[PDB]
Amino acid sequence: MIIPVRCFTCGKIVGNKWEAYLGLLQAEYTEGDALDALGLKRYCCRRMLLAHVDLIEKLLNYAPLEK
Amino acid sequence: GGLTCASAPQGTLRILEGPQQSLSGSPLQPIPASPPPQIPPGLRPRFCAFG
Ligand SMILES: [Zn+2]
Repeated sequence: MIIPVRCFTCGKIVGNKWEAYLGLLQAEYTEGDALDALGLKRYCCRRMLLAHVDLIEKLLNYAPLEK
Repeated sequence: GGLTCASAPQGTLRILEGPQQSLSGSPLQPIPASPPPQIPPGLRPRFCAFG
């Protein structure tokens, strides 16, 4: 839904790296290079951001007040 | 117009359309096989051991 605060396996803070990851991928990096530029060295950290499906932007199209 | 009974017929002609086979009988045109998975180029060791 929303980016997890910590990695599940080790407790590395990964929640502050989602917008940086999207800005690196829009700047035409490879996903492996974009995960290197964030310092995600263990693949436990690296699947937390690689495989994240961000359902909150789809879930906020139904935003109620529309005002 | 007496409409007498005539004799028995000799045979039978039968007209029907024939299909065209200049197209078929050609070498077959199958769907091309999808490639087997090939390793991507530019794979490097990204993880270096700590310390
Ligand atoms: Zn981790």
